[PDB]
Amino acid sequence: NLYFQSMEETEKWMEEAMHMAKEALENTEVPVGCLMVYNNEVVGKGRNEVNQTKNATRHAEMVAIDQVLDWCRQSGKSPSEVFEHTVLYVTVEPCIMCAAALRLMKIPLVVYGCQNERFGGCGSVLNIASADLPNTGRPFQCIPGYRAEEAVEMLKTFYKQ
Amino acid sequence: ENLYFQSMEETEKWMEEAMHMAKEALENTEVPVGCLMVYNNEVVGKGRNEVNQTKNATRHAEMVAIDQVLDWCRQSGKSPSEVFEHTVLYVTVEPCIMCAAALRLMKIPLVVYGCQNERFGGCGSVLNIASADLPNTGRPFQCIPGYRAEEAVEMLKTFYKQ
Ligand SMILES: [Zn+2]
Ligand SMILES: [Zn+2]
Repeated sequence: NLYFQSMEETEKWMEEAMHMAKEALENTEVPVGCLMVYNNEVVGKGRNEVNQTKNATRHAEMVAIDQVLDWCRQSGKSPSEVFEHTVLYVTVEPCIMCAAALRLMKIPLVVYGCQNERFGGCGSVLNIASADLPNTGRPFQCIPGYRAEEAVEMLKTFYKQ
Repeated sequence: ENLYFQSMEETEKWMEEAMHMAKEALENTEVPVGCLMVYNNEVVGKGRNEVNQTKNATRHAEMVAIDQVLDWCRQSGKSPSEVFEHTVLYVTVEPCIMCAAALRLMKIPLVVYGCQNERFGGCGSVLNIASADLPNTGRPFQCIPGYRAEEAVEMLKTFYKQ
């Protein structure tokens, strides 16, 4: 019997992701913060660590997935069991790489802020999220736009440097 | 600063090794994809699919290899951008949309691959991320498909009967 996050709890999670975006901005990373909630527990967090780590794959979303995998390791739960019922709260539309990754992990729902004009994979440049692809992952659902103005303002100021 | 370029025979050599790795993947109940990454005439990363062993849907052969190259960098003192930007990837199956997006972001300049990826190919089959006009996200890269495609598709086909 799993627990479903209400609207106010969502706004609350997206608030915490924004604070993480602010932290990333200040560490000279792309301002992207994200959270993964399962059964009313925060099961993965992540900021962009591309500059720190010097590894271009390490977007907020990827850092999160590892934390959740670590979570499963320690709870004894299986990843399929967990990811299939997990909600992602991210500051920016997941890019094509992350969107293709989230399909493969089968996260059903993603709540994001602003559009990813450069490389966004939920409609901006491609819609991998809804792609009719039979034998690869599952499609997922998006609720875009939550505090987009702020998110995009961070993104913009970051792209000057 | 004088970097070494792998020849045709040397490419054929690395693809044979990627083929053996794909065999090992098959026999471990993994999607049969093996790959190598070569920098300045050195094997700087290897990888097979580990999705089942690891139970993480993103650990495609290419992602295993990238982690290994990053590990090689740590120990060689060389920077990731200086290495990946001159690394050739040798793979059994066309990189998927996820991996192709990654390879753009890592800025690997050349992928040599085997058979097509009909379900999730990102070099032309389903989408062509490799050659996409995307100004401020990674670099586009080049592909040499088809090296021993027949055997590569034969392995994949045999694998999809489970
Ligand atoms: Zn991303
Ligand atoms: Zn792949």
